[PDB]
Amino acid sequence: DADTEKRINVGKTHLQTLRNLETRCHDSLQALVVIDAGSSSTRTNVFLAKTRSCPNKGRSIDPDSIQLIREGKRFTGLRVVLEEWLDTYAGKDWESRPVDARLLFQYVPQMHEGAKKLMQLLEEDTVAILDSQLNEEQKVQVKALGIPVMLCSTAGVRDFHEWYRDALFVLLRHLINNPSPAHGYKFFTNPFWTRPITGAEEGLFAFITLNHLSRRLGEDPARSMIDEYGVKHSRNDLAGVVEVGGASAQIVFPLQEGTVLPSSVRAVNLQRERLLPERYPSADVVSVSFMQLGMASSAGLFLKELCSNDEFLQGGICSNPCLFKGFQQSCSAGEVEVRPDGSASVNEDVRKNRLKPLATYCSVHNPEISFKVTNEMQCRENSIDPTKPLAERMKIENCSIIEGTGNFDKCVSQVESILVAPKLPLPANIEAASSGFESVDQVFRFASSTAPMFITGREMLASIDTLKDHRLLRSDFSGDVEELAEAAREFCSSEVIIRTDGPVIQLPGEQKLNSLNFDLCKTMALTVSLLRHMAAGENQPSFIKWEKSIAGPDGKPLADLGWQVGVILHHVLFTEEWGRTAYEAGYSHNLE
Amino acid sequence: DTEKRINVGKTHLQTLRNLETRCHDSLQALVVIDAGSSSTRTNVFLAKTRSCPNKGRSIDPDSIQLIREGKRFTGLRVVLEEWLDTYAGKDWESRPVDARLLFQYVPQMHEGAKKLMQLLEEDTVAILDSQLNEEQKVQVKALGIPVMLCSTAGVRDFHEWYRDALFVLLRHLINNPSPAHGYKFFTNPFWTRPITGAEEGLFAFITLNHLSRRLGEDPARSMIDEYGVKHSRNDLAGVVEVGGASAQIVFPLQEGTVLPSSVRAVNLQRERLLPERYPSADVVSVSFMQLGMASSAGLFLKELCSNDEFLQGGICSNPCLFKGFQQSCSAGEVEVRPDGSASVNEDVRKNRLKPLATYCSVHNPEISFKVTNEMQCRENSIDPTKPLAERMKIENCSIIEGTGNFDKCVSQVESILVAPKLPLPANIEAASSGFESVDQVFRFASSTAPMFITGREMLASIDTLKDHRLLRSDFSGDVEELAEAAREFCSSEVIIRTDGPVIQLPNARGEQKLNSLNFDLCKTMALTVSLLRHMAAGENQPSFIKWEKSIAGPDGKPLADLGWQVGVILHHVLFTEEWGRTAYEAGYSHNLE
Ligand SMILES: Nc1ncnc2c1ncn2[C@@H]1O[C@H](COP(=O)(O)OP(=O)(O)NP(=O)(O)O)[C@@H](O)[C@H]1O
Ligand SMILES: [Mg+2]
Ligand SMILES: [Mg+2]
Repeated sequence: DADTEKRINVGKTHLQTLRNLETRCHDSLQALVVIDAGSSSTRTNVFLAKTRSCPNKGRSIDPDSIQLIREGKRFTGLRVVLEEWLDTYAGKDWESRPVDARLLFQYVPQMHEGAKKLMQLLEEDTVAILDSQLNEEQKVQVKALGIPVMLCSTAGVRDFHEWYRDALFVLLRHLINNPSPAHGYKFFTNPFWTRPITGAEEGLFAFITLNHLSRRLGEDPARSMIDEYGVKHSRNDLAGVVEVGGASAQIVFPLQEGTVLPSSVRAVNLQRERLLPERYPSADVVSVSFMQLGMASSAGLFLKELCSNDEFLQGGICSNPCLFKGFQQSCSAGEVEVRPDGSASVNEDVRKNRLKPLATYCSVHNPEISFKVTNEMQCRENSIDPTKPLAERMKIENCSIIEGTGNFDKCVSQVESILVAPKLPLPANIEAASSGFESVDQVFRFASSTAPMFITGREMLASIDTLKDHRLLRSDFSGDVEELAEAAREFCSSEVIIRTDGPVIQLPGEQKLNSLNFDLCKTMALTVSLLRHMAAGENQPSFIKWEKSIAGPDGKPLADLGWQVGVILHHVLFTEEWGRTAYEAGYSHNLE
Repeated sequence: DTEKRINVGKTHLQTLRNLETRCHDSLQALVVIDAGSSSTRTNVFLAKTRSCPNKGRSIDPDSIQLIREGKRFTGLRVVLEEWLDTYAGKDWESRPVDARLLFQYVPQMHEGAKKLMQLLEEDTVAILDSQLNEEQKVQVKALGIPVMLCSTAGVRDFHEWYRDALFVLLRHLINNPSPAHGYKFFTNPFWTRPITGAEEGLFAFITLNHLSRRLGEDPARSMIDEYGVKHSRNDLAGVVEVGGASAQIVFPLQEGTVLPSSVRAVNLQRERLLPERYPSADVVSVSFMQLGMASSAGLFLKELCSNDEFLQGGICSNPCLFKGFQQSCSAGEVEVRPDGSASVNEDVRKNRLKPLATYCSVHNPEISFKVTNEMQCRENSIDPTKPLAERMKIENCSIIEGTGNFDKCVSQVESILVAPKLPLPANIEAASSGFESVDQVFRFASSTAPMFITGREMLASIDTLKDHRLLRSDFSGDVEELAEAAREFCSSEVIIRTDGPVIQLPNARGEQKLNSLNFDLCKTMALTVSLLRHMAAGENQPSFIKWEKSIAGPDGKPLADLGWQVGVILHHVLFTEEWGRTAYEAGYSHNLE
């Protein structure tokens, strides 16, 4: 009788288990792809998120479950793809000749083949990442749901003349929407996901990534709070970001208490401008991006302006204060390779020349110069003559060899007058000027916040880490200007000794000289000048932090800092709109 | 010095910037008109509305509080019966009446309903004027007053089209109030409508769980499991409500309690009673006609005094009436006079067997075409062929004498009201949910959910025994503890003293004055025993049985009274988008020319 009544409950549980399955929510794994089509390269970023489907509630993504599985190989940039197409279909050296844009329309199928070659590489790489990281059970869930692809171009093609860029984006979307059926991964896109993103957007998404990963941004009671007047506020202060890329630099910070700004200065409300949903806590954010401020673009422009000044150029010898004592290189903006024998190899290839994007923009044949006098004077003040041919524009006139003086104070003074606070704004910065900021100094002058700042960038971090490693800066570094300027002054004024082990930076410790650290003093001066303006502003940040990636709750980092996670959250957090485009329409939309 | 001076102006802008960005709270009045069996009364409520930028206006469910239940005016049944008395001729209950011919008397029905609506409107305004201050009056008048008039057991069994036609007229009368008072009353066919017995019970369940803080969508009252399903932190409690003409038995089904195919349970979310954001529950809701205080009192006297075991030589021996108590043999209203005598009102309107005898007529299509309903009437001693007066008359009976036997009273309440052979008349709704009678409820469906008893006399049955120290101060709801206490109380003698009739308890326990409310309380005491007997017989037994009048709020003061009133408000207000469209977007402005 005991085992008879026991069997009855087993069958009762059997129905209850089945009844629970049909009423509860079911979690499935989904892959998300963000293709960073930057200045330096075009690379894939494979993410994984947990989807939850509930009866009568549809399917949604858990924002906290969003984690990067791998950032793919660095393939050819969109600028190179478009420039190669113009080299073969508009003739070689089109930069110095007047080109009829109307005639290029007959070469659209040929642009499709150029883009196809790059897209096939990115597709092959994405599949290789998914196949290596996902198990058979995970692969089935990933393949069934479809893979939303978001290809966003940044500073690389931001300044690109005529139609070309926008026409390429129409072709890029068709290539994503038509993937290889062999792999099984259902990649799909739309003009809302795959599109060129603005400098403000690039900065705003980078802000969303930082606050999401650091658990400062959220709509739950753990990260937010509803006051007695029904307004949602975040429990922790929202942090701002400074991202220094290859071609552009972004300065992003939220305004505390809604500080009164001038009419010319334009701040962006995250809810009002549809960046974050209404359920999220509101914030008015200042987001500005500066062209010719990124690692490579600033490096080329600085050499052009410094070696054009009579104070630094004497008898074909340009004295650079941002380069170490004893360092010698050719007078060009071309990529510098520090060879094992101490010598500096300067590649004079047009594609590899750091001035190239600026000299291509600064052309009398580009409608932004021929019709707009303001843009012509912006080029001419930075020594680029738009009338002159491409080679003559990139060439540092009456200069043969660049010698390193190692004076840090003189380097700060020059980074300030050229890059940070110039007379006229740096070329291709109409977006920044329309926000009310002609230059970096104007940012903290007109808009200031008591919100903590996060400095992001390979060289930005390297500048601080190098000084920390040699015991020039404390392990705990709040972001003191004088403390940094004293440490860098002692480091930049150190002799280069060519020894057996190669070129060594001799300090009263020692570090080897390479292609990444040879000009780090320009970035050290940039950090000093940047922190000087932050300390000059009416409102000062609570703390300044230098970070590569944010550590997750388990200890391991969830994702890397940048606009990647921000662009995902910009789409996924709008529950109804995401469900209609990613799940209702889906990959099935592409079917014939 | 000037730093503090510029800060005043900076604060001046911040204060103004906060006002536009923040939410603003305004007071709104809500009206629920209980158009029950016994009477038609207004219930004035007050709620806090919150308007937020881009979020519209919503009501805080927890802010809903009863300010006053108004005067008890004429029931909808009386209004319609008076109209038939004058427009279909007197004694229409015993004659065949052509319903088609009554359509020419619709404007005349409007005047009859207007008279009642003007009284209810005047009373509602009198409550609002006495409780609200000038600042409160402005907010209340500006937002408009949603009115929800719902009919129950009174017109639930009403024959032909008349009831539904009255409701079309009632809504027009609400939508057109006196502009002099300033209160903007408005209604719609979704708010003002006859509510079903299951709905009446379901709303009473929603009221109980809301006030006792068992039902909520917030983390304080609810919890989300690892599979995204919202469960309530505390067990949802069931309710037993005993009105004038009907009794409701409501309880939620705990766990995977498998029910038969014939038995119909209602899921609150699926049947659009509560929003999806609220925790789900499968609820058994059943209402029984002829079980309410007034209707059950009449039916019991008819069935008991028709049985040869209780009727001898014109003297009906009632076990539910005290020893020495004497009254005339009729279901009419009993008034206990100061000289110990029982005055029985022989007026047709005041007779408690009238609604049952009016339904049990061969001229009513529910009897003439449906043989099943005729046999339901005949088994309860009502002959549908006989005239109205002959139906209400207890044949071959002159005087009702009180025997005071509690065990015999329980046995009779059981066979007549609780578990009869055929279902009690006008109970098609109950039978369609799978319950022909009260005994069948706990036999087919049982729950481990705590039960709450509601009804003036149901509470009085417990309180009287508690007062005489027959029942403990702390009473969990033990069946045999109650039966022992009531048996000693019901066996009590009635002594006609200089002060009046007194209930003399045996073994010199105590004494209390006999009145028109407690003379037949032993029938209700037996009803409570029989009801608890079936609850204890069921597969699943409630955790505790509680007897409550009203639920005490967080401040200690009670927010509102128990019943279907708060439940019907929450049924509409909790659907944020739908409520905002009907109450605020359309509003009283919809009524404008
Ligand atoms: N003023 C009163 N307040 C409360 N109960 C009363 C009052 N007057 C009479 N009663 C008693 O309570 C019963 C009516 O209760 P009530 O709550 O008004 O239900 P109802 O609306 O008339 N019936 P129903 O149509 O089924 O909803 C009467 O039969 C009396 O026993
Ligand atoms: Mg970038
Ligand atoms: Mg009622």
